[PDB]
Amino acid sequence: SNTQTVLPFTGLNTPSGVAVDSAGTVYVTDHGNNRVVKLAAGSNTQTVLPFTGLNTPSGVAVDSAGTVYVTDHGNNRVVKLAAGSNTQTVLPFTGLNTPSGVAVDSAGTVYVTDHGNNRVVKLAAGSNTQTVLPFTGLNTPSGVAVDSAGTVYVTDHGNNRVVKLAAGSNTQTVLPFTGLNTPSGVAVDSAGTVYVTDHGNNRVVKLAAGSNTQTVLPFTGLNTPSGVAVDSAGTVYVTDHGNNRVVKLA
Amino acid sequence: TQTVLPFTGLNTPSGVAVDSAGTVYVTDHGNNRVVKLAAGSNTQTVLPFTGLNTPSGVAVDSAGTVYVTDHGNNRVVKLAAGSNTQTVLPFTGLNTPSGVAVDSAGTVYVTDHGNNRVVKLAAGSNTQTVLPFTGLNTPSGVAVDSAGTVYVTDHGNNRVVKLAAGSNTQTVLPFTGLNTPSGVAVDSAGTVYVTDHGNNRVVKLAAGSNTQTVLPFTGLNTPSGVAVDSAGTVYVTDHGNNRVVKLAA
Ligand SMILES: [Cu+2]
Ligand SMILES: [Cu+2]
Ligand SMILES: [Cu+2]
Ligand SMILES: [Cu+2]
Ligand SMILES: [Cu+2]
Ligand SMILES: [Cu+2]
Ligand SMILES: [K+]
Ligand SMILES: [K+]
Ligand SMILES: [K+]
Ligand SMILES: [K+]
Ligand SMILES: [K+]
Ligand SMILES: [K+]
Repeated sequence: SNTQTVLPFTGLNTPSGVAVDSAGTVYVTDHGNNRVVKLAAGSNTQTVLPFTGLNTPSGVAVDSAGTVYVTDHGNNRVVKLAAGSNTQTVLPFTGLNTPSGVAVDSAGTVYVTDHGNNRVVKLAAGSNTQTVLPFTGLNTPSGVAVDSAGTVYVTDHGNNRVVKLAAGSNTQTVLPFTGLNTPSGVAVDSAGTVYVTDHGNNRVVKLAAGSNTQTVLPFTGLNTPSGVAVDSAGTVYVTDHGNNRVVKLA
Repeated sequence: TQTVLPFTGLNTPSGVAVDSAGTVYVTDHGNNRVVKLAAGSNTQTVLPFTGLNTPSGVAVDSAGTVYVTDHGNNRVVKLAAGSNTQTVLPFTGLNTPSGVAVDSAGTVYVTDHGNNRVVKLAAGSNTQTVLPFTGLNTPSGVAVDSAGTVYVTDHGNNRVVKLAAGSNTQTVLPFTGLNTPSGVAVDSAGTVYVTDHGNNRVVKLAAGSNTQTVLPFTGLNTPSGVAVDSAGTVYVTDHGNNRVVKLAA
């Protein structure tokens, strides 16, 4: 499909991240409004999630159990909200400096890009101490994604590249993306396709698994894309920072 | 023709400033430090600032005193030129501040970006005052001219807003085609310079004029800050290229 639609979100001020669950519900972090809103599939009235004390929400992720994870830029913390609960929980991350992205794998492990510390940290389910991923040369990590094989994908803002790291591997590889200008967000589907928002180019590129030729998705009117998500049906959701809107493309 | 300044080891720089002596100050944001370069020099010096957390803004007054926006620590640090005396300005309730500026009277203006407001502190004062701006949306840059008029980049509204001294009625500068602007600077002749960050260009608007001009910059990649000296020379931080570019004007 080459025709995008604008999700009926209202009152958006600088959308920063986007996530989608199994039921099609789209979660969006509202940077300028210090809130996280969600919109059910087909619905037109968004609801505000019962988060408390948010300061510049930068990234969002949702697991299979409906738990919503949010990186709090202004508070240097990561909070989570279980399904049906109205009491958030601050994950026991430490030493965070401007958390920019969040991802959760099949085992419940939470991955967080540490913008100010040039590192990616992860926290196993129920663990109290974090571990640092063996990435090297990261310049301002901005986004993170993890596929079904445990491979972690990270957008290198300051290096205009996307690096990946297989599970249990200490050798990182640079994805064959071309012409990248300030990558901001990253997402990967169950088929291995990597989707990356190009902040400096106002475009969204994708790269199939094992491919060396990227493809620019036919999004229109993009102004500073900040986040990207992909659902079960392959629809790509993109937060339009400059336009205060969220678009989707089938 | 433009000139690249011999700065070394820059990592995602944000702010830029220049004093009367032509010394250029830049905020090395990715290195949590502020370095300066004297006019005609190629050896930079690191300012004695300490504990900076993701700093963004930088300004310099007549006496050479340097002000930096400690963005990650929600404060503004002052460094006197005479002694090594450092002082955290008594600002209150700051939330992710971005811009900083200072006028001839020593009043420091800081863009409280997270609160969509601009607050000022008089020289030697402990009580801050919120400027009567209305409808600011994620503002980034702030500047002040000789007459005390405060200029702010309404980054979320893609516009530049000014407010005269004593004025409580703001006016929108007739800029066109702005896309997520970041920095603002003001010269002696009342010319406002704005970094069109989303367009990789630097635009300017003379006093009273309603149409703008684009500065002949080349190879700009996501610019952040802008500064102007006495001779009209424009300095811009090529943030995406980790460099500071000078254009004689
Ligand atoms: Cu950058
Ligand atoms: Cu940074
Ligand atoms: Cu910040
Ligand atoms: Cu903001
Ligand atoms: Cu913006
Ligand atoms: Cu940008
Ligand atoms: K954003
Ligand atoms: K953000
Ligand atoms: K961020
Ligand atoms: K970021
Ligand atoms: K980014
Ligand atoms: K962005």
